[PDB]
Amino acid sequence: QAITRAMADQARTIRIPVHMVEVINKLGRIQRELLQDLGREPTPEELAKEMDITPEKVLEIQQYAREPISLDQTIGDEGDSQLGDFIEDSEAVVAVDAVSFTLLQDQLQSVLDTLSEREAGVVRLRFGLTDGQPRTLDEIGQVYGVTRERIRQIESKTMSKLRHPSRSQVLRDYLD
Amino acid sequence: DVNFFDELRIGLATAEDIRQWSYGEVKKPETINYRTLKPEKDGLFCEKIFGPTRDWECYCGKYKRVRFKGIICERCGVEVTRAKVRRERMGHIELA
Amino acid sequence: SNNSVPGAPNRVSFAKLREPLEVPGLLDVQTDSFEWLIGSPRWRESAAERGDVNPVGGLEEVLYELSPIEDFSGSMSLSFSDPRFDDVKAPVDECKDKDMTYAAPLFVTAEFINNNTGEIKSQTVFMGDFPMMTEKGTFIINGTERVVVSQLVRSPGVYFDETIDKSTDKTLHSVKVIPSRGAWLEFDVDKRDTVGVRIDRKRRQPVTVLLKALGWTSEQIVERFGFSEIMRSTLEKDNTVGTDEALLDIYRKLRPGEPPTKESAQTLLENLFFKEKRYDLARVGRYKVNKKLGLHVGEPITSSTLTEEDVVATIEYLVRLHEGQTTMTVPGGVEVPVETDDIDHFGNRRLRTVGELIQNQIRVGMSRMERVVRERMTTQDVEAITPQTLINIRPVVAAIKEFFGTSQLSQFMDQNNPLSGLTHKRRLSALGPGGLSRERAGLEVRDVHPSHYGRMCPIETPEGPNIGLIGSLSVYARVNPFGFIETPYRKVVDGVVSDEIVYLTADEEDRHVVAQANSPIDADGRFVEPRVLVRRKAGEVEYVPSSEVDYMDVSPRQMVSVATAMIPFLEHDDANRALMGANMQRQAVPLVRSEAPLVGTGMELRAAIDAGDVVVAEESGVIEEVSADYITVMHDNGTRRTYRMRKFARSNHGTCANQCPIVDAGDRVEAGQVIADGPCTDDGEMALGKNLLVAIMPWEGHNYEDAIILSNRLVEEDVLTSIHIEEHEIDARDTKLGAEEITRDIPNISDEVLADLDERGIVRIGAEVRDGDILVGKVTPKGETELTPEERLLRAIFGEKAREVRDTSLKVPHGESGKVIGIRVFSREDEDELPAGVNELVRVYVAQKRKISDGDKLAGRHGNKGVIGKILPVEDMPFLADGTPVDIILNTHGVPRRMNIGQILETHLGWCAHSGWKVDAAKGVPDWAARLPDELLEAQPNAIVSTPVFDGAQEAELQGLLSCTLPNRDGDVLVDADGKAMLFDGRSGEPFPYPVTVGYMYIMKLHHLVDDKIHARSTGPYSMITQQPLGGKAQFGGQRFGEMECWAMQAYGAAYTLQELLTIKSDDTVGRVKVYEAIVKGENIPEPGIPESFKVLLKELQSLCLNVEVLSSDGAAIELREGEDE
Amino acid sequence: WLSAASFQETTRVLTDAAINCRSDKLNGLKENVIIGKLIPAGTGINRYR
Amino acid sequence: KRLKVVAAFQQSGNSPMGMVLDAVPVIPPELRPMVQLDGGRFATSDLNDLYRRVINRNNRLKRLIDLGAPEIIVNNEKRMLQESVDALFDNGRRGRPVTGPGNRPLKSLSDLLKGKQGRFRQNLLGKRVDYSGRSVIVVGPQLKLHQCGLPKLMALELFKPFVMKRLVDLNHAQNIKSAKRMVERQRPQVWDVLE
DNA sequence: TATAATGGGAGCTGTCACGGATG
DNA sequence: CATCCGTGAGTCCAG
Ligand SMILES: CO[C@H]1/C=C/O[C@@]2(C)Oc3c(C)c(O)c4c(O)c(c(/C=N/N5CCN(C)CC5)c(O)c4c3C2=O)NC(=O)/C(C)=C\C=C\[C@H](C)[C@H](O)[C@@H](C)[C@@H](O)[C@@H](C)[C@H](OC(C)=O)[C@@H]1C
Ligand SMILES: [Zn+2]
Repeated sequence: QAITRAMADQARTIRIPVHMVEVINKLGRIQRELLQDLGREPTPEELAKEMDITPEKVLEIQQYAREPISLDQTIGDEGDSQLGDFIEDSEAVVAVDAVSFTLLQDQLQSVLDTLSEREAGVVRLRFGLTDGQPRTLDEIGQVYGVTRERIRQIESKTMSKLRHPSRSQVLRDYLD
Repeated sequence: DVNFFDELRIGLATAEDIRQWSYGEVKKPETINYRTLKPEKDGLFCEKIFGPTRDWECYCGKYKRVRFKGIICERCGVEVTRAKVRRERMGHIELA
Repeated sequence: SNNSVPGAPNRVSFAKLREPLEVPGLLDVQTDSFEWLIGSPRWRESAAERGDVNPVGGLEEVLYELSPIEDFSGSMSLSFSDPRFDDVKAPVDECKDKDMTYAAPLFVTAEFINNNTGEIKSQTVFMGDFPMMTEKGTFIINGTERVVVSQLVRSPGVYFDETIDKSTDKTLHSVKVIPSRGAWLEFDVDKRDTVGVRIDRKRRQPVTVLLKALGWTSEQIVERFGFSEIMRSTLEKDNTVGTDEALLDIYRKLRPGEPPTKESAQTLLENLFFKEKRYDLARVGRYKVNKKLGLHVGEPITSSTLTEEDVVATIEYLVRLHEGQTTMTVPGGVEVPVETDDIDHFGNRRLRTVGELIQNQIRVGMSRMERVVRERMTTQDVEAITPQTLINIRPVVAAIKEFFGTSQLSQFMDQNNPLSGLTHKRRLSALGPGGLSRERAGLEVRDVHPSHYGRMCPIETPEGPNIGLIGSLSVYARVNPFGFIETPYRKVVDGVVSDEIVYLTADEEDRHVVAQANSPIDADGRFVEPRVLVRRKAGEVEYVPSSEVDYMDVSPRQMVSVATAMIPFLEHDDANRALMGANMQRQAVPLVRSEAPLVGTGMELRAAIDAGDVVVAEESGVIEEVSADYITVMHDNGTRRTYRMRKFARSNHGTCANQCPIVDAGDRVEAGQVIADGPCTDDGEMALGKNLLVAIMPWEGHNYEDAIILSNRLVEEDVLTSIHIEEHEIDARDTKLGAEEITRDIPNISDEVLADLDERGIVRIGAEVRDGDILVGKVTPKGETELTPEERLLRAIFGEKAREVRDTSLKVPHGESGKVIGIRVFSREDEDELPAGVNELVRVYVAQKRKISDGDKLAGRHGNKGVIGKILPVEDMPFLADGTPVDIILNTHGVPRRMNIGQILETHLGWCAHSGWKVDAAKGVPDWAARLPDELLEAQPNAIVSTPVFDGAQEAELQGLLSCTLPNRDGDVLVDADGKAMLFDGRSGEPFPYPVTVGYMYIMKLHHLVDDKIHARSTGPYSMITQQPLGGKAQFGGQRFGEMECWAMQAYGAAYTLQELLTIKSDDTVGRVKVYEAIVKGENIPEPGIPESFKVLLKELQSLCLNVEVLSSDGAAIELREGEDE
Repeated sequence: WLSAASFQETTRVLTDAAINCRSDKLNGLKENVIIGKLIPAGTGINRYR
Repeated sequence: KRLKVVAAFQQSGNSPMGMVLDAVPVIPPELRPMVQLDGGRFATSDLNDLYRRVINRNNRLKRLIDLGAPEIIVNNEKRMLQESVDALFDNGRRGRPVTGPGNRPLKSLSDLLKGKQGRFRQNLLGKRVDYSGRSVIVVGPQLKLHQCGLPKLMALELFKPFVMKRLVDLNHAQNIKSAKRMVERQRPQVWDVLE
């Protein structure tokens, strides 16, 4: 009891709960039972009906049973070629795409200018340029020294003013 | 981050040096979860110990914005900095 | 004619009449073996005709070694018999298509015997799906054609070595007993005249210690080994005496740490060397030891184990060979030659084919399930035990699956051209499990041994670090049922050559005396001269009277392999260039249409047919209907067979396997005839290249250092043009954010880019594709992360809401291009069985019609390689008198250094073959053309000829044939008797000052084309750990600037260049990004930072309990973009 | 100990260097290339730099 | 010989106690990465199974001590723990190596530094570089000594961010993002730009 | 998780040249 | 001067 429990709990490099192991073992059991019965490895549709009657899960189970492989392991022909040397760091930052973002900042800096100080005010407020957060509009008008929510009034006084650098298409390029 | 430093010294590491390095003791052999595919707590990839998987994204998800910087969420104790830290943050194991 | 057997085009042969025996089934090395494994009908008959008494199949053997399986009680007994297959689960073509393994299910009959209850339950058990071999001698594992290479191993047995002492300078004799599997045992002789033994590499002890341990009296030691003073000196210096004291002594030295009982030392000495469980000489292991000692030589092979008689007879062999004795009779055994054994002799060097390699892996899987069987017996109750409960076949199916998937002997099939595959099947490797490592191999293993004659080629071997370790099997050789390499020899009774032929193994040939194949023979069969050329043991040669001639070689071309024999005038090229020339024919590429060479050696016919990449008729008949799609043949008996043509199929190596029908409708065709041929084949012949008009001269430096110059005719007429197909794949999986879906709708893409797709999202058949374009439009749901506050703003202005689907489409890789010649869609929806998690899987097959270009590698058969330097306009070409431009200009300088003047002789014979000739019969038949067979005294224009290796044309005849060259259509001779011709420089107009050697030569287009070899990268993907650029053209990687490459920088003193390459160009995480910016902004390059890979190091030292600190000038530990905390 | 470790017997070098507390003055070719500094030779010397 | 060791611990206030460990450092996860491949299967470093090996036996030691097991069982675990930490720092050093699947010996910590493929001679003394390429060479008698024929296709990728620059200069492309798309699509303009 | 059950199992085979610790 | 264990044994490419 202690072995089989400690076996199911420790052997997996990625830990699966006890019942999940009970399942896969039942699956391998019913497989070997249907193995000698059909002279062929049984279809997923066949295996499913006998034990859990659900085909989608059996597929899912058979992937759980799949044991991972080592990065440090190599290819047989030459002892220099290890697997990890082929794994592309998907995390790492693309040079051009990050630089292009930087050039997008220089275009919005040429937008904070044509816009007024009131106009370039609510812009960096609800969008959160210097902040990093999008504050609720009923808090933005009250945190700012102009009232009668005239800051929402200035909003529409900008939406069309932004159409001109949009009609200059200098912002149109950076969306595609 | 100036490039010019004069000397590179090597020594025999104290057991106390080991604990001064580490941001926490690994107590579980578990790597990740089998469903969530997330670093399980107090494990080999625990985000409380080594850091966040995604930039400024806290483990429990209570903090998911760049606005919180250097904030230690109370529900899972994960500092919010880049996943760039998981290449520099150490751990340790306390042998009995 | 040469091979007037199948119905082949006439290729006339300069020759001495070769009628010993036709080239054996070249694929029989693979075929015959697998037939023994499964025990096919054709094998049992083949065992009968060979007169093999009581044949046992490869699978039959494993079951008998196994059967029966009993527990310690003897209560239970499980046993297997009668293995049988069903029909194959799916046809070969379907397996290649659906990526499933070509196999037929194996069944066995198993019964559970019980001695207590006396009852027996017997039933049939399923053993799994068994990988079957094709007709072409290949396996198909998961839809990729594979090949099992034969392994050259060290045969089991007892070997004797003579080593010379450094100090005493006396001859010391050592023995080593090698089991198929088990413990070690080596008797050696000191300089102290005292015999010693090392068991499994334990310390040395006196050998008498072992004799008194066996039970032999101290008096019998004096009797048997008394004739020497070195054994009397051994029994005298003997430490202790007594049967008990010896066993204890041996035990104490074998396994220290364990309590020595008189009953525990007697036992393991029995088990380590005399039990089938721990120790085992194979059938060869028994047979080889016996021959060496000459006992039970007549008695059939029943013993699989070592005996005491073997031990004693071995030591007797050691002592006699030490004191100078030359021969010895073992008491109860026939007389045996006594000497030291060469481990590299092909009588001691063994060849294990496909059958044994699979059998061994089968044996591994059986002993595993046997462990489970013996566990499942003690568990369950006796009454409810069936074989179905005891048997777990899961380890068996995993042992055979793993082998074909992992082992260094299940190889991707070399599928450049039909020859490339053929040579892959006949390879002999020393590498692989059970064999030796590449470092472990010294220089003796690799060089050419005398016993290689007729068995393994001495020319065909890799140039690289693998040299000598891999070879090709010879043409006429075959493998005997014991894993050794036989070879055919003609039998000479008494100076008279008989057509009776016997195959001899290596050591069997050593006891005999063989005559070279070209020794002159009477029309009856008697020798001409008394003293003839004779081959003898130890590669030694001497003249010997014809009374003593035992056998003679079958053919002059007996020593060579299949690829080697296809090199005209081989005997004129030094081994080095000849070597490459054999390794390079394998590298040729199939061209749009192929021509048979003007010059051949006769090996071009049988090679193409045996390759199995042409279409051969099974039964005679008449072509009832022919299409480009298929040929239908009407047999004489009334039945109809139809052969489907392979059309534009992608090989393993991207070359184009395309079969075209040869026969026209209504043609009468006989059985075994080539009715349709494939890639690199012209009328059922190996056509690896094209016949080109050569010109041997330096031309304006463009051909300097082995470069080549081409005529544009070869590009305008597709003479050197090939088709290359690629296979692009992509699938739609289930993700955590939903599931990937293949659609025509891709985010932020015009209808101009999507124009070449259909409504599905797939490219349309016949459309053309360039790199970067879209093949299969697939989108995936992207993680709902807070989008950029700077892009949120950008989406409010233009009012365009963001989609949650990111582009994950299959675009064409850099460098690829061509036409889309077919789509293969698999849907989980349409019940197509996919792996768990996949929905739609698409394959797109793009073909490129590549013309030849600069940088492409051309090569002749004589190791004369070289890349295309310049393709001149057709008019620039140095041309002959009649205005015909030459095709290829080879540099003169690169001929007399390489010793391959065979390329020249081919050119001479190449012109003769193209122009034709006619010997002068007036005033009789000339004295030079006196050995010339009648058929060659007159030749047509564009005639094909044979020049068999170590035979064929002689330099006398060739000089003469240059004189006979027929004039062109304008009634003018073009070349002289020197083989040269006057040329006009196509550029200046003036004729060249000196006659230039001109003629035809067979050039091959190797698979080293620039389109594949060219590569470059600005920025791209980076390594995960080291953060350095990835590696390989396939990964869009950068070049490596190695340790050697840095030394060159340092020597120069270019510190900044060097620094840049190792910093901002490589793994400076922040640096590379900022260098990109400074370049596109036209600014200055920034000062490099800290290599992220150096940062990695300090974390790797730290993790090893090495307190490493970086200190500033003051003495304080500084931070490396990181901090410390507890 | 950096130049030595990148040469041969890397494990032997480090065990010794750790014990002897050997401080490395990064003033050499081998030493400098590893850390990414300008090599103390050619254009890298302060005379020209 | 003995002094050469003992005098070294004398001089620097570098205690010999360090040769015995009470706590073992754990290397950062991204340096012992665990990655999911396109085949669904996961790929992990060898270190993760060696670290896993230590903690499993180290924690089993904790349970055994706490239960008050006999010394025979407790001592066994300690030996196991010893070999575990050993095989982590240097595998194969003492006794037979720790095998994973395929009887393959696992890479240890020190195995990351040793010899050719090690972190020193493979990743520091020689690196891979950006802005670089490779191709077949061919004689060019037409060239002067200081010249070379660099393939048009090659140069465009080498000088890619150099050309994007001049594309947005001469107004062929409105921005840097489009300029990339003109080079990738290999529009006829760029060949005039590259020269 | 109550019939009784009590000490493992594959080795791995063809190097080579050298210094340092031991003889 | 001779044994036993540990450490060396060309580079780049593809794969
Ligand atoms: C699974 O087997 C692998 C090795 C195991 O390991 C190992 C130790 O045992 C090997 C055996 C038993 C071999 O018989 C062999 C071999 O015959 C060979 C090369 C040549 N190796 N070079 C290759 C790279 N290169 C720049 C340097 C050296 C090998 O390395 C090996 C080889 C080994 O290396 N070649 C030749 O003899 C001749 C002269 C030309 C080659 C023909 C083509 C090209 C190949 O056959 C292609 C079609 C593939 O089939 C192989 C590539 C296999 O790859 C796969 C996955 O299928 C590979 C043999
Ligand atoms: Zn949280």
